[PDB]
Amino acid sequence: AQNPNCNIMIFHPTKEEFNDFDKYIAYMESQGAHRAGLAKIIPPKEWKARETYDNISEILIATPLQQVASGRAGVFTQYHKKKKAMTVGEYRHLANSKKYQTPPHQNFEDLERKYWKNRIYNSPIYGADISGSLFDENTKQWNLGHLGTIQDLLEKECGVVIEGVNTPYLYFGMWKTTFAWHTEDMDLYSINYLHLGEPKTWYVVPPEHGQRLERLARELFPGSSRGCGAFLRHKVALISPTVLKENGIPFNRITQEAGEFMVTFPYGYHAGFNHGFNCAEAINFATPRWIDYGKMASQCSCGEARVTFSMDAFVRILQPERYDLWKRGQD
Ligand SMILES: O=C(O)CNC(=O)C(=O)O
Ligand SMILES: [Mg+2]
Ligand code: NI
Ligand SMILES: [Zn+2]
Repeated sequence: AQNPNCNIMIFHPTKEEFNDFDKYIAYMESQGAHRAGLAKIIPPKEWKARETYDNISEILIATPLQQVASGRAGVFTQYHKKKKAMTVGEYRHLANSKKYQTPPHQNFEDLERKYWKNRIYNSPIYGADISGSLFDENTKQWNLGHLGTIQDLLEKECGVVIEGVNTPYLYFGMWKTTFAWHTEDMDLYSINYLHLGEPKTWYVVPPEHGQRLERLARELFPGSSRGCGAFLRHKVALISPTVLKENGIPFNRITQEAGEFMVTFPYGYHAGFNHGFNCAEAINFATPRWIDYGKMASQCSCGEARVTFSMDAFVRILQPERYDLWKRGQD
């Protein structure tokens, strides 16, 4: 078995190997990349996502989210307080202000230490989940606005045509903005490109060990666990690397820099934080190997997780027994 320790793998495709997206994902899996839950892909030196980022300031962040923490430094939840709309140029100025800017630091490890020590004492503002794309239409390779859709993959594998569309989302971050422990909707893959700015640090649990993370989470967030049998779908819980190590949970970490892609694999729990002002683009995708994960994905039916239009067909076709209860939670 390839990659039996479930290490995060880093790939350097040539421009020739960068032509066929599906083929390269399948290659990475042939080398065991999925066992980690996360891989990094450094694009060939000839590739670019677009010519410049000089003209993005007028994008609107209609609902910036202030991420308010509760708990202890290594075990906390966050809630999202909606703020008034602002442009990307306004948000960048705010990220660089004395109140919100990255502190002085020696290196990524020192900054990681400072994040886990001090995150809970601040409430950074995240421009998350904005429908749109920064890939130039003329970028032919790994253009996250031109990937094959999940509905087309399901139809190709299973023969059933379904409603729904599959589009990318932009994330404008600042120091200490945080993504909570989660897997993707329906345990899909995700791909994330860091277009510009400061880094993003990721933590990930191998898919074969995801249930160990879930059992710890139920212990650490006992009221939330009684409320819902899949409360990690709410995307609000944080657990530090130190707490994971104390509880013997297998995980890995890596820092993504501007110009690099990350892929998360089905049922790969992940969490992380931004180092300073940045912009990422991400989308979900599927492969033939996903179908079995989609059929077994947990679901929130308490009402909290509330998701997209396109998830309805996935539940309805892959999980018909769960459909009625899940839909009640959606409505
Ligand atoms: O970048 C973020 O805030 C969160 N991204 C992801 O969870 C992802 O790309 O799957
Ligand atoms: Mg603009
Ligand atoms: Ni994700
Ligand atoms: Zn729930």
